[PDB]
Amino acid sequence: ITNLCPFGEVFNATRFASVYAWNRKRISNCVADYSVLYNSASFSTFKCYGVSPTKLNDLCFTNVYADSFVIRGDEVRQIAPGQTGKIADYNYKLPDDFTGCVIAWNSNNLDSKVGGNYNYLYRLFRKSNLKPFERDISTEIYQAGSTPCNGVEGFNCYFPLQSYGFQPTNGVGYQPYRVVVLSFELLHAPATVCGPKK
Amino acid sequence: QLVLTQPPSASGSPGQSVTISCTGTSSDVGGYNYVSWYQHHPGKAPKLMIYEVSKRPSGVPDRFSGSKSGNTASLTVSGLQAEDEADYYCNSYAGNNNWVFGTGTKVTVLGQP
Amino acid sequence: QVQLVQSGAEVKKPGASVTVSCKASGFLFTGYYMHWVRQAPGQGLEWMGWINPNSGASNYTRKFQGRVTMTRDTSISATYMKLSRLTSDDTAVYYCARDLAFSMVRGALDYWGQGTLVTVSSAS
Ligand SMILES: *[C@@H]1O[C@H](CO[C@@H]2O[C@@H](C)[C@@H](O)[C@@H](O)[C@@H]2O)[C@@H](O[C@@H]2O[C@H](CO)[C@@H](O[C@@H]3O[C@H](CO[C@H]4O[C@H](CO)[C@@H](O)[C@H](O)[C@@H]4O)[C@@H](O)[C@H](O[C@H]4O[C@H](CO)[C@@H](O)[C@H](O)[C@@H]4O)[C@@H]3O)[C@H](O)[C@H]2NC(C)=O)[C@H](O)[C@H]1NC(C)=O
Ligand SMILES: *[C@@H]1O[C@H](CO)[C@@H](O[C@@H]2O[C@H](CO)[C@@H](O)[C@H](O)[C@H]2NC(C)=O)[C@H](O)[C@H]1NC(C)=O
Repeated sequence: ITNLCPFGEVFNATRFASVYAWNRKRISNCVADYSVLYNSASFSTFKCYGVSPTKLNDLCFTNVYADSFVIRGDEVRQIAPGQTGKIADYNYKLPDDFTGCVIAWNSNNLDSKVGGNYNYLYRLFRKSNLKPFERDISTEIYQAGSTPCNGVEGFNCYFPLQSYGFQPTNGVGYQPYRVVVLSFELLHAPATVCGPKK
Repeated sequence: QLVLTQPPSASGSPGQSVTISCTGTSSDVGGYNYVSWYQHHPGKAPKLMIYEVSKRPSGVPDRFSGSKSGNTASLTVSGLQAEDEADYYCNSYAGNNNWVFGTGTKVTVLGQP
Repeated sequence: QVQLVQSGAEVKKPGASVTVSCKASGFLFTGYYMHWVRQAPGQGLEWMGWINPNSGASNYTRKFQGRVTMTRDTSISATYMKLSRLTSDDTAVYYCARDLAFSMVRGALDYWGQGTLVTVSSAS
């Protein structure tokens, strides 16, 4: 096999996504070279769980899943297994048995506007915590209190989504951060995606 | 249409305390604990004196104190001084996603040299 | 610091439409509900309506139902209010106020605009 895994379509896309509606891409039947990844000298965070971030280009995986986000910098630590917070349980939940790698880099030069970038959203209110690897794109009105909310927002009926509204003047903890999560699977099935060996 | 009743006017010499009462139906003031008080000067936009029922936004002094009992809210101003001449309004939630303002009270410092 | 700027004073003939704008700066535009209030000459304050600058939802009082429409424009961070079918009893000063709570509506109007004077009359 000689196909090259399409990391460019996910690591260099113009606009990635909103956190609450993160898109997932299935990488399989291809050859992935990780030299460009861990030796880019541009990723602020390259935290690998369950695998050594240096020898990941020599063991073969059954398939890979690439997930994208644009989040707030100070919230990046919430994208680790076990950690909980505002986006770790209402927007994106990682299983405690994770075996992937979380990559994150600051992108205030592409995902910020002087007036304000009200184009990236995250879920603020939800009835219960998200299950591991679950999406929730429904915009149903969050019924707080006791009186039913018949579909019209107002008093005691909140709108679940909220906007980050990035600006190119906030601190490093309030600037955009592009995040890519690579989930592997060390199953017993015959592997089909992995880096060049011989 | 619903209306919140307030006294036509209130007065007090500089130094003592004055009180303003805002009365409404049980579904306006008694039903919910959201009764804010605003101060309005001539030629300036109204300023939020207190919100919720007793909380004070940052900036206002300790003179203003609000409290609600039964179906009537009340705002008390202590240490009244000459700069308190203004119209005070009570805003309350009235159900069906609607807020209602009171008629307002024009507070007069009485003793002016 | 925050800042809300309204459109200039307007004069309209009876039976027309007035579009008053409120531009917000210095804070997260979407996340604080906006309220529109009115004060007629010597009549005290009067709460008109409520608009959400995030989802575009809004609600009014039965008095103004069918006459007032509120819109948002997050591209320039502005809130527009359109009052149609004016009458001599509508000349007043209109204020746009920012709610206090975050992503919720509670009626605490901490920050206020400057007030736009709208006058309706048959004169020039
Ligand atoms: C602005 O807010 C208004 C008030 O909203 C209330 O407060 C919020 C916080 C929530 O609690 C909300 O549930 C409250 O209604 C809002 O007005 C409300 O609008 C909804 C839907 O738009 C109405 O629900 C419908 O009610 C009718 C019956 O109406 C009765 O009440 C009115 C008012 O008292 C009377 O005039 C009538 O004669 C009736 O007695 C139901 O028949 C209907 O259900 C049927 O239809 C739906 C949809 O087809 C079906 O799914 C059902 O199975 C039924 O077949 C709805 O339930 C609500 O009555 C109305 N209340 C009031 C007081 O106006 C207004 O819409 C908001 N405006 C905006 C957002 O622009
Ligand atoms: C994604 O873009 C990056 C750069 O934006 C690519 O990385 C290298 O970038 C330098 C210049 O910064 C180029 O000279 C190289 O040709 C790029 N490639 C390599 C392998 O060094 C990167 O290749 C792009 N694709 C991926 C999957 O990251």
